Amino acid sequence: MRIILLGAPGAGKGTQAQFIMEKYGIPQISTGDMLRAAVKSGSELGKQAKDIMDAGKLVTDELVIALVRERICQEDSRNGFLLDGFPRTIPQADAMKEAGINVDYVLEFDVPDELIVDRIVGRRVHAPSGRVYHVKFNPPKVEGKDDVTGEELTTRKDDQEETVRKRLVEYHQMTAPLIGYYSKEAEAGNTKYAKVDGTKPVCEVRADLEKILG
Ligand SMILES: Nc1ncnc2c1ncn2[C@@H]1O[C@H](COP(=O)(O)OP(=O)(O)OP(=O)(O)OP(=O)(O)OP(=O)(O)OC[C@H]2O[C@@H](n3cnc4c(N)ncnc43)[C@H](O)[C@@H]2O)[C@@H](O)[C@H]1O
Repeated sequence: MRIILLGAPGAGKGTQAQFIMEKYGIPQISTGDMLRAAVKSGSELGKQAKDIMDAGKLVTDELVIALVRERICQEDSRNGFLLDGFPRTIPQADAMKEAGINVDYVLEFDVPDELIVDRIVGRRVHAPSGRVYHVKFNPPKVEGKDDVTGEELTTRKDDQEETVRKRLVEYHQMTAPLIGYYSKEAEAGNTKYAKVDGTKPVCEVRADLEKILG
């Protein structure tokens, strides 16, 4: 019902987020989507993240805490949710604690650092639809084209390999301690942890998730 997806950038969280959404009918709350949408439409609550997402840095904890707080207040609460990209720092995890939001599962998408850069530099997306591709690991039917609309695919500005390394460094510094954060909470019986082998093909990763959830 209420689960958190953890993992290094490019571990595959967003890909498996689409599957968990359809299989179990819980909404996907992705801070990356909401910010990129707020920037695209110039929405006051998020448009400020433009220059710093393109730089590969993290958004101020307060700005995403409020956007998540506003997004969770929209949905019907027992529909559940599927957090993808949040929490990303210890203060963001403490915000959910203070706000009385307990989770049922934490799913860790473990992937070696040696795959991270290649997964992200090879990523292409269809921005209007959110569809995600990889040149090698999950390619479109036609090169550079979107499978549904035929429009020329795009590469996100922060998917430049240099910005990726800035992101991978910042992930190890600010976001990786959430693995020990929520593993301690699982050991306290406040949630249920689960590590997932993110190196498998997407077919098997989606199978491993099915066995963990239901
Ligand atoms: N909470 C927050 N607090 C502060 N700032 C925030 C924030 N949230 C967002 N931001 C801001 O904006 C940016 C972060 O961007 P964000 O939108 O949060 O991350 P992505 O950029 O969405 O990165 P994940 O880190 O989400 O990658 P992914 O795990 O979803 O895997 P994916 O399926 O795409 O896969 C990677 C590529 O994977 C390929 N692939 C997928 N699965 C496999 C597989 N199984 N085998 C081989 N290749 C695979 C995928 O198809 C694709 O090609 C933040 O860094 C900051 O700038």
